[PDB]
Amino acid sequence: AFTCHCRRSCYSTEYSYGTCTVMGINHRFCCL
Ligand SMILES: [Cl-]
Ligand SMILES: [Cl-]
Repeated sequence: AFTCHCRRSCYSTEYSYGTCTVMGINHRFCCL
């Protein structure tokens, strides 16, 4: 499986896969 998190900045081990809107705020959708 793959796991993704909405983050303001992806970790170095994660791939930035599009935008996630959190509480109205633009975040990255960070997957690994
Ligand atoms: Cl897995
Ligand atoms: Cl799986």
